[PDB]
Amino acid sequence: VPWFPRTIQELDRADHPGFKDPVYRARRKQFADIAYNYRHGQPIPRVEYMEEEKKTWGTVFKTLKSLYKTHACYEYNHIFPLLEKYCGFHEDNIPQLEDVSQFLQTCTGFRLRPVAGLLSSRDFLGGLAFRVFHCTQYIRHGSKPMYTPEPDICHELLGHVPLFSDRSFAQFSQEIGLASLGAPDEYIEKLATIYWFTVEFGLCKQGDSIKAYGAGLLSSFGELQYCLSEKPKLLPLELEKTAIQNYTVTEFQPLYYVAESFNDAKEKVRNFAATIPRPFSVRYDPYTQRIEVLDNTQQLKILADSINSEIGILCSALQKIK
Amino acid sequence: VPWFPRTIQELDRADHPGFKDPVYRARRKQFADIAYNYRHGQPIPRVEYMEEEKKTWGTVFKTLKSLYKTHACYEYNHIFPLLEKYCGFHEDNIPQLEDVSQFLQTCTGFRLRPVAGLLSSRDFLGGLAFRVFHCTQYIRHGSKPMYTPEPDICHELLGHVPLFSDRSFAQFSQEIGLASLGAPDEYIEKLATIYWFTVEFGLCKQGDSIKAYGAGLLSSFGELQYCLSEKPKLLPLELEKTAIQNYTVTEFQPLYYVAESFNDAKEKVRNFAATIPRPFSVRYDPYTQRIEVLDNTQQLKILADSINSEIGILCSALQKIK
Amino acid sequence: VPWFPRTIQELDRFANQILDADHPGFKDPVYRARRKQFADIAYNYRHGQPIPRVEYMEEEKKTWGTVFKTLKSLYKTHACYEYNHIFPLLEKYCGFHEDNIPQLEDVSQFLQTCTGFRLRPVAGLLSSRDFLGGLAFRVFHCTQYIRHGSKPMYTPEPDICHELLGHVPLFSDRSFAQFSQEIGLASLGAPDEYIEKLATIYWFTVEFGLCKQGDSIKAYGAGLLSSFGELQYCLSEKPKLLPLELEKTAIQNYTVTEFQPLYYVAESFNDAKEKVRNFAATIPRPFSVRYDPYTQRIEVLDNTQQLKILADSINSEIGILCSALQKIK
Amino acid sequence: VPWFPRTIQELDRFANQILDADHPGFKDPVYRARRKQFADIAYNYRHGQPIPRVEYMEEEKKTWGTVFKTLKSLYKTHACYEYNHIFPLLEKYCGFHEDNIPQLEDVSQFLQTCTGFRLRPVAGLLSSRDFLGGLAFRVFHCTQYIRHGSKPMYTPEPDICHELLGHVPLFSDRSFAQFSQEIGLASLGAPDEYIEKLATIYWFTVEFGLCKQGDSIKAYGAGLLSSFGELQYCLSEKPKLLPLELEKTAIQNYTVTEFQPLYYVAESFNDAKEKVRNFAATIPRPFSVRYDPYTQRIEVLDNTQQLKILADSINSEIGILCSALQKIK
Ligand SMILES: [Fe+3]
Ligand SMILES: [Fe+3]
Ligand SMILES: [Fe+3]
Ligand SMILES: [Fe+3]
Repeated sequence: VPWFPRTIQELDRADHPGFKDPVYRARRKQFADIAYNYRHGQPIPRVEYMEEEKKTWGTVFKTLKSLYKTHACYEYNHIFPLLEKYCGFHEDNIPQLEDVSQFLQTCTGFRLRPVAGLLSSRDFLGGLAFRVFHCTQYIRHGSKPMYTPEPDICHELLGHVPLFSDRSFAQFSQEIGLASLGAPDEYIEKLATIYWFTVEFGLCKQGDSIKAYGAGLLSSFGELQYCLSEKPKLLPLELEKTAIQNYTVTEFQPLYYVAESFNDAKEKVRNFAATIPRPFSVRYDPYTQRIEVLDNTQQLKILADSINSEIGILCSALQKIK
Repeated sequence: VPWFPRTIQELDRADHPGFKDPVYRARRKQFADIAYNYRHGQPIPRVEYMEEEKKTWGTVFKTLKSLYKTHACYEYNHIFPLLEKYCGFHEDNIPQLEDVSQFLQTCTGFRLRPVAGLLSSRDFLGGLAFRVFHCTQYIRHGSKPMYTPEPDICHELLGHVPLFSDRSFAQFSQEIGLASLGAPDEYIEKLATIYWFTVEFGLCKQGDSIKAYGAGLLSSFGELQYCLSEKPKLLPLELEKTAIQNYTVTEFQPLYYVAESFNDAKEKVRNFAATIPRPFSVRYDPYTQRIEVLDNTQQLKILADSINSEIGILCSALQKIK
Repeated sequence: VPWFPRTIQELDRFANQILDADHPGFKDPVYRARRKQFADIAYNYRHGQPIPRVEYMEEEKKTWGTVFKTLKSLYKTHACYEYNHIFPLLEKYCGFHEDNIPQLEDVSQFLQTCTGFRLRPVAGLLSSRDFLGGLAFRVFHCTQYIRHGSKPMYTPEPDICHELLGHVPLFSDRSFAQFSQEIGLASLGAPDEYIEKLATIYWFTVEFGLCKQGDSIKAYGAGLLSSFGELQYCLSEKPKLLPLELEKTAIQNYTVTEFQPLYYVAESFNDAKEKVRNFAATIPRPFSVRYDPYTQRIEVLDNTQQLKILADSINSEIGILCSALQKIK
Repeated sequence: VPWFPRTIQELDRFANQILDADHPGFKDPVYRARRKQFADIAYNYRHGQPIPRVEYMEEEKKTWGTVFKTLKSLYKTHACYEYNHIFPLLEKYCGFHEDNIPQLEDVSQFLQTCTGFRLRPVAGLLSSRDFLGGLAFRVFHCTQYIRHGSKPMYTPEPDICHELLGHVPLFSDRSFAQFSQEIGLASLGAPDEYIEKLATIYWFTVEFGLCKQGDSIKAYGAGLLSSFGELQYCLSEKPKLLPLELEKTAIQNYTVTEFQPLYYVAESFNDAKEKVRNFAATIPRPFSVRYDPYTQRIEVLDNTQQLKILADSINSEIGILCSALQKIK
């Protein structure tokens, strides 16, 4: 059985544009080092971004800000003015992670964590189990401010973050994290694939119309308008046949699974999670910020107690709503 | 309706022996100031205790260490060697709050908070709703190392702390905290009274025999042996007739309500909690560390979701235990 | 583990056929052979067939009316609501009048449409385990006979008056039936100590219990309602009332021939039913029972699978509670 | 809101009395008046009384055996387990033999002891709302008549063969009954759109559904089991199977006179029952229903009080789940 983090602190474990740039290069190595030195508990170090960078930020912050009220989903359009008014979300200044993290935490409890560059799906997903998002502090090269070969502070901030501010989305994400914990490769890859057609390139239901909630969609200008058109062949979010689906990395996907809601996708996920054959069950304890392995009979005595009291609340509340 | 904290950070709101001592006096004012300056989030400041103090600590740490395996309850005798081996619980050194707090947090999530001196039952109990204990950093005067007119670092550390390390006890305490939130004076006082015959001077059930789990009992040498004898008239922990019970402050209580268990007392407490007439219901969110007022229909949609997923875990787990 | 009925028809073992001077009428050769006549009816009664009717005698019909009159006055006064509500329906339907003794087949047939409780003629008396066992099927073991006319204000044991003007009216109430049944399902295979404990509870509840009707207290106990002297006594300020707390109620020791100073006050029958549901879980049983009203059959579960069963049940109910919330905005 | 039966006896409104050339036997004056004979039985049938028996004719008994023989061979092969299990009991008990047509009173009386499902003779056909409504009481509206002997391998509608050698065996299974009943409780007062949706589900499940038996697939559909030609067709690799997903199954449009390329594969009846429980919550109803097998009565709840009811139910079950854990160490 694959190894997985039990504690939150246990997470401590040329075609590229700008490859010829000695500065940007050493700059991106500067950011990575920050990551390698970052240990949970301490505030995310702040950085003094450069204009050549701040320009690229505003070039994307302007190009996308127009298509959000249009193509972006509600939960996005709702939180944005709060992100702008609070975490310094403006085309003239790049938002500081410590702020966004500190912010997201009060919304859902999701904290940010600076990742060197990239990491396994098992590792990425594992962070979600603790409502921890591994974010990139760096930024794409100014050469092509409309394209990134991988996640940059724009994709993470103007794509992922706004969704992680939504109550229903967080639990949903966390589910996948709890699922991936100790899951066999085949399923790990399957979840990643789901994570794609959902978190990265997913489309939600807003009444009759369809909106874009995918992080890869929201941060990408060209696909934001493409996924909303009548060119791609939409399908229902069915985790069963969605995990099998093969996709391209460098280009647009003709398939975009339409989820009813995050609260709803959550259930097919839990299902896909129940599908995950694990020799046990795990539960996250937000108080001890530990991961509880449910295998013992006394381990269940306490989860039972947790629920028992919580419903007792749900009842008393309900009893008072005549 | 009385005002109560919604956020954890909202908690930011001559007969005495040593009264003639100008030093100890200004010393205890030194400790209090620490409290007044302490704001949530920052580590509890450490202090260099004096020998005249360290002597009094060891005089109590020795006198009581003998009667614990005897009169103290199991959960106490179990955690002690861990407190001694970890938070520096030795007669030669006074334990630092930042350590104990940091410790207790990993056990149940209970964090310590330095309180100036004393505070209302409503305020004290209110802290419990966030699994926050208001502790005294100071110590009794060396004149009479076997008596304290109020809580000192000995009563809090060698009386309360060990119980707050127990999983079942924490939820129990928290219940009272959640109960007291916005509760009318009459009930606030009633809860305090319960808190007494339970947390302060309560006796538990350990098979057939009776043990002492009360904080006031464990920190007090004279009553530790008295409550265990056949002189007081024991009664069952019945929150209904326990809240009415009137008690003395300066002396021993002939009445000591015997609770089956903390997991058990918890239910009569919840009951006594259900007795508390509040125009609503509140729920604590460990992720956003906020206090949720359940009054809206959408407020329940989410609590329902929390439970739904948690049982789904309880089921999957159970399903795997044939 | 004691033997218990799995099917409703298995109660035919209680009244198989095979297997006291101080009593008023002991010297009466007629009443004697009369009460043996009634018992025989019981021994011959098998589930499924209608309860045989009987032509009661005047010496009996007089005793019936002597009790039907003495108590009819104190019911709207001391008796509980659920009683005062159903009575006019019992009177208007099952022939509840001081001039005629009600026929069991009628009462049974009646009670069945109200809650599903059917009556069953019992020879005389039976173990608490056997009695309670019938409740698990919503079956009440009733006496077809009647006390001796010598003392029409006293009975040393259950007679058609105690059963009809005491138990029956309560078994017509929806909440009370499930409650009773709980005890029945509890007693199924329960160890003696707990069987006796339940009986004791059954007493301070079904037999001599007092309920809550707003602020005041009413009598709902079957032994109270059928007894004139205690009906007015339990309602006075002489006995020391206590709360219905099954924990310390089962320990309580009581007298059989006289009045009890203790009368546990239950909030409601709906309230107590729960106090019994859990108490059952607190009962040492290498299994768990489950009644199926569709097949009138009891199912015996293994604590482990019983565990799993609860899990699924909860997991289900909650999701629906989730969906319910969604549409209600 | 459409009218629905509150009591089991209220189904007497379905077969009140008041309120096609292509058919084989349309030109037959005897068979015609014979089938009108059967219908009249229905119109005169009131709940509670035993289903009248009939002396079937040889021209009929031949058609019965022609179907009882043709299908008896493909059951152990294509039919589902629950079917192959109960059959020898149906044969050994309700007179299921090619030489004699089984009497409804027997089958009904039988099914009742298995799950509680009672049969009810229906004139001919009835609305989906009415049909489903019977299921809420575990009551099946069955046809007493039989197809015309001209074509003993085809019926334009349900006949005593389809009902007995197709539906009945499934209604003998514990899990299937509750499942069916769910739909019945669902349809109670449900708006047309959903009524039709349920019917459609009822089709791809009860009528033409396929279950899961390990790795292989078996036929449990009533329309499949009674039809020889489709029994072997649904089991082959010609139709495009899909998972039982009530969401996209209700939308699915099907043909009436011919074979369906789609046959939704359900894991189990116990599995589907849930897919129906929740689907009911997802149904727009200014109320919620609740069946009481003890009084054979439906109770209509107000979403709000229904909410509260769920809360208490959950809150209760969990505490017991708590106590259960304690004793099991
Ligand atoms: Fe991403
Ligand atoms: Fe204290
Ligand atoms: Fe009695
Ligand atoms: Fe059919």
